[PDB]
Amino acid sequence: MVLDVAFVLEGSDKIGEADFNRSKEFMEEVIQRMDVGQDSIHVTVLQYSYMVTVEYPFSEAQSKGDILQRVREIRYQGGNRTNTGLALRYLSDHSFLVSQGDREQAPNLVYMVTGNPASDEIKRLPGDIQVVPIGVGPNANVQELERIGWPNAPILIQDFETLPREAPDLVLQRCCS
Ligand SMILES: *[C@@H]1O[C@H](CO)[C@@H](O[C@@H]2O[C@H](CO)[C@@H](O)[C@H](O)[C@H]2NC(C)=O)[C@H](O)[C@H]1NC(C)=O
Ligand SMILES: *[C@@H]1O[C@H](CO)[C@@H](O)[C@H](O)[C@H]1NC(C)=O
Repeated sequence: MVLDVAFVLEGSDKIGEADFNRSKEFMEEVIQRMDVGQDSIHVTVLQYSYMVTVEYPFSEAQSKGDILQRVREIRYQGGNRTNTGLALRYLSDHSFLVSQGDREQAPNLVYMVTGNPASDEIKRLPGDIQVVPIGVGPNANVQELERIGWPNAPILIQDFETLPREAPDLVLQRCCS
């Protein structure tokens, strides 16, 4: 199938390295079971806190092996803010502009792993980008996530320790069933 999928991982100080690693584990589980390929599913990975880091761009080779190795090598960046709005803005202003021609009509999906309320202003993405917020732990701002996600309901997960257990299947069921 043809999809553009963005994973957005919060990697602030409030998340911490241990929990960030669990976010990476979650994401690896998803990507491993996705039909990733140059003509099929494309994946981008962002990490964000104060700034946004592009960990794997849409415009590099869309090979599962390459992406997974890069994912394993991602280093927790830390940061004193959770600039979720900035991460979303990057997707609309950069990431989802990569697909061109026929592929421009493919669905755009965003899977975002956050555990804290946004530090900045959140603006809604264009209608052609579907966002599924994954709020992890008790400090996720449910109302904010519901606002970003609409019409998609956010997936609210107990904590980061449990995130890699079942949440990958919830994600795969929404994207790729
Ligand atoms: C999160 O993952 C990173 C990298 O995957 C871990 O960093 C490793 O830490 C061990 C500690 O025994 C070192 O021996 C390695 O050199 C590190 N590897 C890399 C690639 O940096 C880190 O320990 C993990 N952190 C937590 C809190 O689980
Ligand atoms: C917050 O992070 C920014 C960017 O790294 C930095 O300039 C600033 O000094 C930090 N402030 C505090 C109080 O840690």
